[PDB]
Amino acid sequence: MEHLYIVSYDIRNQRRWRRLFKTMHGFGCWLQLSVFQCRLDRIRIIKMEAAINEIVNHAEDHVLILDLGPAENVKPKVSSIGKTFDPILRQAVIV
Amino acid sequence: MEHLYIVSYDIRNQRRWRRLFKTMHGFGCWLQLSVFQCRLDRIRIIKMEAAINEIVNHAEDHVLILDLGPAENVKPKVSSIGKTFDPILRQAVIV
Amino acid sequence: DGSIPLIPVRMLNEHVYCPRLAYLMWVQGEFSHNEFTVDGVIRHRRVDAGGGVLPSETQEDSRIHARSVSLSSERLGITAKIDLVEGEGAYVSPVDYKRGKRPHVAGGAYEPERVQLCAQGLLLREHGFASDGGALYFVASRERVPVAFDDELIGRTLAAIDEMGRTALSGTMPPPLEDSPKCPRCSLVGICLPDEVRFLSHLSVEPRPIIPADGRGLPLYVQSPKAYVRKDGDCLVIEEERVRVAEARLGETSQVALFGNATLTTAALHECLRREIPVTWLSYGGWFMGHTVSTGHRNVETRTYQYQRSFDPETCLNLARRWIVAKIANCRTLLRRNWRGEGDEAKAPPGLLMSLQDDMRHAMRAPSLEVLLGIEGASAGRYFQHFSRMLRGGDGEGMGFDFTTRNRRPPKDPVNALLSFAYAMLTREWTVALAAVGLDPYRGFYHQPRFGRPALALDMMEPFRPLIADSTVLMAINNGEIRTGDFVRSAGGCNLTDSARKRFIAGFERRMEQEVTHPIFKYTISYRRLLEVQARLLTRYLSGEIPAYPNFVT
Amino acid sequence: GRGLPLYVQSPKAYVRKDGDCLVIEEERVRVAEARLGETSQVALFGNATLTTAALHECLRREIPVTWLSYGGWFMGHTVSTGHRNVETRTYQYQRSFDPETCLNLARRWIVAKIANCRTLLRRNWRGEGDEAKAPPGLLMSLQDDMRHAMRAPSLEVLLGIEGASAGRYFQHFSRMLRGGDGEGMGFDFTTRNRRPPKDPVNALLSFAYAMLTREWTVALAAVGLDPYRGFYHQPRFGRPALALDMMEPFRPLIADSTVLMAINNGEIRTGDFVRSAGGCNLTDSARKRFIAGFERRMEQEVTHPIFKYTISYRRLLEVQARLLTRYLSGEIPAYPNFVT
Amino acid sequence: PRPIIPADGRGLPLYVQSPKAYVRKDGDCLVIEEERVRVAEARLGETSQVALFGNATLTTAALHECLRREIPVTWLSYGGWFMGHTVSTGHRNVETRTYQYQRSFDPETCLNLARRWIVAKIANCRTLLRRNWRGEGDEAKAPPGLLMSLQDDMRHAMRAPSLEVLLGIEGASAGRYFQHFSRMLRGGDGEGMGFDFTTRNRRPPKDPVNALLSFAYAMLTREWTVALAAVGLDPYRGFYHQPRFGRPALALDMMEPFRPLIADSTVLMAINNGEIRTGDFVRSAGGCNLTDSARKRFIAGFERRMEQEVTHPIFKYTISYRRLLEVQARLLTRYLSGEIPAYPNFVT
Amino acid sequence: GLPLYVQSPKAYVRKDGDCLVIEEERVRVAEARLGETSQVALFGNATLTTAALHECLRREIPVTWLSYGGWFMGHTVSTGHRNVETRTYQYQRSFDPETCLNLARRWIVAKIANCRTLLRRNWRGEGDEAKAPPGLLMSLQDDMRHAMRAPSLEVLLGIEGASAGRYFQHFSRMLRGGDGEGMGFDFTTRNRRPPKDPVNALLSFAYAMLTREWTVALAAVGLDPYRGFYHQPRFGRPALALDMMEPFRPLIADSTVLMAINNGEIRTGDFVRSAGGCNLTDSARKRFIAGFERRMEQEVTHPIFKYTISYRRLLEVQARLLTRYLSGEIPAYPNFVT
DNA sequence: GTCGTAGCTGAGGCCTCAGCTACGACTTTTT
DNA sequence: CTGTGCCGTCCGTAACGTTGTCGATTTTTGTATTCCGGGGCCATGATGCCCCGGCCTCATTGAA
DNA sequence: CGGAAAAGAGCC
DNA sequence: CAATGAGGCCGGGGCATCATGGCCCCGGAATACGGCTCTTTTCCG
Repeated sequence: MEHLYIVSYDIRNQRRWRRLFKTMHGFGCWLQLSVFQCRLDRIRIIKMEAAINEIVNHAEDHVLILDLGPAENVKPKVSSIGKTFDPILRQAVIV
Repeated sequence: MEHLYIVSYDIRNQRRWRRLFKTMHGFGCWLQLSVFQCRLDRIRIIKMEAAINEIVNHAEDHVLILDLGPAENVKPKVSSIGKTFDPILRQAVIV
Repeated sequence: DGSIPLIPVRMLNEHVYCPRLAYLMWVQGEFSHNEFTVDGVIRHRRVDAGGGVLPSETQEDSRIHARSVSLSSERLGITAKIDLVEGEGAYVSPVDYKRGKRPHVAGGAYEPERVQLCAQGLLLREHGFASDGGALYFVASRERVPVAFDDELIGRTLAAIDEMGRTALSGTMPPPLEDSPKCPRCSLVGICLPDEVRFLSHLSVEPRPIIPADGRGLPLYVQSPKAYVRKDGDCLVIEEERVRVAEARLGETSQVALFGNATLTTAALHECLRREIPVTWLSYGGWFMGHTVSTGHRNVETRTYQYQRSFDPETCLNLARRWIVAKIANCRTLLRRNWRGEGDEAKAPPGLLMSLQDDMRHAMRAPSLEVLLGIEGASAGRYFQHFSRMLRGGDGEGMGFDFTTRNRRPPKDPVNALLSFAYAMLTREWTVALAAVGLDPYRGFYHQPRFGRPALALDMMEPFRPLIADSTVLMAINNGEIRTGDFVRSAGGCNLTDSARKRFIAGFERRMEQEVTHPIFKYTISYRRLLEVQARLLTRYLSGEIPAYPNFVT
Repeated sequence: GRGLPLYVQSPKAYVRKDGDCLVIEEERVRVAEARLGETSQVALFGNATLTTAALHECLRREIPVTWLSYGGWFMGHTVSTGHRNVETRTYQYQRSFDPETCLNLARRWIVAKIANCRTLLRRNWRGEGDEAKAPPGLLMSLQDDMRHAMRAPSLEVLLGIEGASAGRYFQHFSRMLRGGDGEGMGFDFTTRNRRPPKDPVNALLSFAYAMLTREWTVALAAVGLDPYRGFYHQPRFGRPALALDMMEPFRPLIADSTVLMAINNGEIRTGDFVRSAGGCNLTDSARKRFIAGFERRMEQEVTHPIFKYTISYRRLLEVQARLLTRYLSGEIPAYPNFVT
Repeated sequence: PRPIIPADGRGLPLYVQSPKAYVRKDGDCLVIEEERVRVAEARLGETSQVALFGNATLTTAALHECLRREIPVTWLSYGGWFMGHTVSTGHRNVETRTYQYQRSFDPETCLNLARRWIVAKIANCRTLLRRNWRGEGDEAKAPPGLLMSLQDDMRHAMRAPSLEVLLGIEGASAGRYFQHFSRMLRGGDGEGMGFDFTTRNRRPPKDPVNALLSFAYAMLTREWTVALAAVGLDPYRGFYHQPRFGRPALALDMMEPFRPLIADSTVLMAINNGEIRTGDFVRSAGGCNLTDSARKRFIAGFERRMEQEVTHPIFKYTISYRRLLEVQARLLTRYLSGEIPAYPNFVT
Repeated sequence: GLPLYVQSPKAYVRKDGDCLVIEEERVRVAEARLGETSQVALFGNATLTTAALHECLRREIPVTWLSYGGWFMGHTVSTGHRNVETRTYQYQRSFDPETCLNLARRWIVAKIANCRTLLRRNWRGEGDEAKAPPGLLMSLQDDMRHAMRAPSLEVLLGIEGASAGRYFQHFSRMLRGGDGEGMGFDFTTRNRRPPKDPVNALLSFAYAMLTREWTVALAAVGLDPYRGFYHQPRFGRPALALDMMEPFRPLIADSTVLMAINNGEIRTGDFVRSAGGCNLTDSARKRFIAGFERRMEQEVTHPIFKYTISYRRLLEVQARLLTRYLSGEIPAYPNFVT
């Protein structure tokens, strides 16, 4: 029982970008320019705005939080006009 | 009975941006950097990818289509970290 | 003679789907776009709008893959616009695209589509080609579903060829489909008014849930007397004093209004006309001064009905007798449920309710229009003396209503200014929406045509002054939208400031979408959809489909 | 008559109201004046400017001002909330119920068109070298048929002789070409007016004729009359029966020579054509060059509908229209139809 | 009883069979890189366990973080031969682990349970026979002569008088069953996959089908380590499986009940799913070996069935195979606390 | 073998031949001799290969892990059947009250005997002679006689419970050859929950430092460092360290705090009497931990046979003898009193 | 396969706006 | 005057070549217990609305 | 009445 | 001028909705074996 999410990072400090990226690449897969794709359930979501409320000042950095459905039927809700969008799912990295 | 939408325009041609912007500012309100907010029901949605399938080449321009719920209860599903997100609703421009 | 031309093939498929459907389509125009028909074009204009190879006049050995070719066989009685043809040498195959998946029906093709390929083949057979079968290409799945021209499919085709001519020439439109699930998909019910008519034509039906309003925007208000309107593409940027005050999305802008010296750029006007969007100029105070047309609302049968019925004083008299009585009944309904006193007066007096609707029976027994006229004005009058009392529990500071400063140009009471405006802008709503149904508001059965006020936009406004225009005045006074400080004086009479003028307009805008129930048809109905449902049946009663008129007495 | 419309050709022009006067300013400099005295429907070009005061003034005097592109390409009108033309609308509906109104005017249109056709036969008769003159027997037979048209007993009769009158004139339509047959320009006297044009010359006529219905319907609608409520043509089924009712005499004067002009100058050529199983269509290079011929014909000035003041063809369209609205409501009887 | 709580689990293990991984702590990212080229990655949140098949590389910084997130890394040999493991300064409860010292130093409950393990092994070696005997003619079901013979090592196991006779009960029960395992696979051994159940028990494999069991069980033992490193148990004190180096002696004891369900059923799918072609193998360098191409198929494969939901006999509450592992383990420490007198078994 | 220590957190550890030869940057620097080898101390970010590791995991040779200063990240254990035996031996002998008390009585004399060594030789409060009073010196000799037969772990407690507070009523007389200003031990508690003295700011921080190694040196072999004979475990007691740090309880933890102030390095201003006894500065804490190192690397000899080594290598040698006394070859556990 | 990785600087690629100069779309009837 | 086409002009994408290097718990340790408090939860309470019909007022057809 | 234990003290 | 029923309102019974109090549980904070013996400065006789 999960949710997929996306992020729309329009951050207004490179330091904040890194700690974003650091924690945000640590959070979501680099999806589009200002965008990662995110896969977060009950728990760690709270740890983004935990991480990303210091990762940002809330004055200038602007991001929409892109909080999506239960991550099992999300392909209807996507139109990635160029490069296709793709979640990363519950698999064990085998190599 | 409507839906709100957003757009994540990461377009890879200025001409396509304009005809995007032209039609996309003609489509959605300039919301964030690569982003407009969109408000589209059954009908005119079809006219975006109508407009935006020429507005873009599908190879290089990349946008996620951000197709949202029935536009009456969308405030739960928003966290616009800086500048707050706001739909434009069914009002008659009075001036 | 020229009484019946060649039938387009797109008009034959609809014939076997529904007759009331088809007569409306084929014989003339007024079409819109739905779930299936917006998809009807979007699939088409990318592939089927663009033409291809010409059909060779001398065919020996070559692929026939023509596209967008117009046939017209003068013997069969029909004309075609073929989607595509797949032919080798001289045996062609009618090829028509569709919208959905393979239907869960035997053969994967519904009957109207089966007739489509066959007659198209019959037309292809007409110009010297061998078709003997067609196909259905579901571009959604591209699942080519072939069909063979079985003889009875020709038989139905010719049978369908002949009945449509008999029906259209007759000019009497067939009854609605009997509670058909085609109605939800037909996209006619709001203009078909099937079980509207069915229940109204004594084929007494019980409403299922209807196929109900969508696909329209809200009008545009420009009350600013120094606004400068210009195009931002399909954006329409409202700049006033050279700064973008608001922007109007053309795709969802339904109506255009101009109050006082408000300016719009020419190319913007070039745009608005393109989308059959009305531009209703009004003076600075709501006098409906002018309007626009685009080589006219093309429907004539309703027009001829109305004139022929308007040339009939009985229809002028019968209809007018229902108008004011529907008006007066809502007056008592308005006075009573809004009745607001302190003690022993918190009810409407039977004495008051004696004579308001004693006019009804006199109006019911009005022998003609003129006696009908005096009964209304007296009833209107006796309504007005009792109108003042129901604002703010008694007139507020300066918010005092006068019955006898009513019905005259320069409103020299503030709320009599308020009543002056509410009627002033609202008659347009009849004038605008009644226009869309192809009717004529200046050819009045009841009222008389004169400049500035349409003789039927007046006639149909009779019942709806209390519900809409009269009530909004009370509430705007009552809730505090309008008070005396909202009023400024002038040479003419009582007038309002810009700020309150927004305030009454937007709340007036809000009165327009409020859901109520039709007394006859018992459904949640907004006011923007009260009037247009009302306009439609008039054509039908003018056509005589409905034996009588639903007065919408609430 | 009452007055004439004012054509504000310039897109740059800035049009104001000077009390009674309708002033035209180009760059704040006066261009001309209408004085709104001899005025009628006002024509404006793309992104031109009309001040509201002048706008309202025309709407105050119930002038039906139209809107035209910079090319003059039409958009639409602007009508007031006046009873100026509903009366015409209610007469036209009420008078269309009259056979005499139908039969008389139908006869009036048929006789005008027959005269104009043979008037052309004696104008552009192009038998150079041996046949400088048209056959008087052809001319007299046309003179015979118009008499029959003048004395048409019933509608099914007038149409048949009209269609018969058309065919025999078209039997010689191929004759007034560049001197002989226009090889590569096929013209059949029999496959005319069928929905796919089966000839290149049929195509030129069909395209020119179609651009008349749009010419007339807007000219018709300029006055408050219905282009779809006709006396002589069948009204229903998407056909504007009234403009077609009046355009009948002017297929010769407005359309037929247009094919001849564009063909005898070599503008229309067989490479400008395409054939498709009974479809003879032009190129858009030809189509938009063909329309350019139409405007060149529409700008020529003709003097005498009933009054001699050298009006263009398109500004004569209203002149006929307003005169018709005066036969309606009984101002000038018999509709003094303009025929050449 | 009432082991009310089943372990839910936020994450799942990570796998590295490639001998040239390069696994990166990028804050939360446990990225993997391959010859300076990433192949995949893992946020540290969704990761439950880590295993290194043979030489799989790593950074102590990741170890530092992996220990910082207390995630069990198992340095393994290439055939999944369990050779390294880590525990975070042991389990903090002694009272739990002291249950077993006294219980292990006690022999009776060992025999009381060592019985109940291959009795639980034979009881469901046999049920897999009815489930995985690929018989086609007069053969669609397993031979009752074989089935009753399993009912005999069943009772012979259940009446083990010592803890070495019980061993012989299993081996013949292995000898016999695996004699019959040759029909467990695609209508009986088809493409070169002849089940030489005699090369069963051999340190290196000769056989295709005898090169697969020895890793799944070599894996089987591996999860038991963490699966028993969970409830506070320590898988080195074998009741009857004497500690061998690399052999977690008691992790070896408790897989008898589910020896058939978890390896005897997965082998009989990959085969019966055409994953086991004798050409999918490194046919030598051990007499018989295999390739990562199919290895990557089975390791994820062995993971998926491990997330199949079945009930537990006591409450019928369906719990996935990883999640049922800890449930049966709680029955121990409580039976090791003596809380449950009997030991419920979930023989299938 | 000697437990090899990877010194600088920068080098490279590798297995060439049968030798875990460590290397700095492309240079061989030391040889391990796997045949007689022991735990390898992996400091902050110094690492070994997953072939030396995958060989050490094979041979039941431990691989331990340390931070930069030396702080312990978790270990890496071999899944052998050698280390558990000692743990089984540990756990088999743990519940044996005899060897428990047999173990138990052996430390308490080692702790008591070593105490009078710290006095009198690092008693320097002469006055007339700093030689610990002969009646005072014989009391422990009597107490060691008490220790020879303490017929219970509760009698052992009462003996040591007596034997503890008394020489904390004499600690100042070894401190500064007198009383340092502030650094005069209140003849009182040992900073149990709170510190209560400048001494009590050094005499639970240091013990907390000693409790470290007597746990790591015990997991360094197959011994669960958390199951003790003397101290009864109470769900979190490092009793095995506690029961067995006792001989070095004075020998390192008190010579360090003494020569932390015997040479005068630590004064009153270094610590702040904040919410307790005192609270040392980190620089003072750094010097104390550095001072801890001076005692920690102080040379020593003969754990069981003549060999001079550091205290670390001494601080590990006991447990192997312990396992060797856990049913190993040693039948009588050496006590190593100085 | 040498400490490995966190953190900072450049060079290029997206994204938008203010400020300029060209221009001067509109096409039969049907799907 | 409505674009749209540059024309730039900063700000929003990443990734990377330097030298930082980092960083380390914390003031023990007797225990076990019980009770008391907090918090959450749960249940019940009343209240407001919407609804519906009786009742009133009162057509208007019926009736003299 | 000083011893001297014994009490009780500090604590273990 | 007077009839048998329409229109509509008054006018409440019905009940869900919320929010606070009752209760229960849980958690921490503190006190008590519970409980031994060796040793060490104010007492009782």
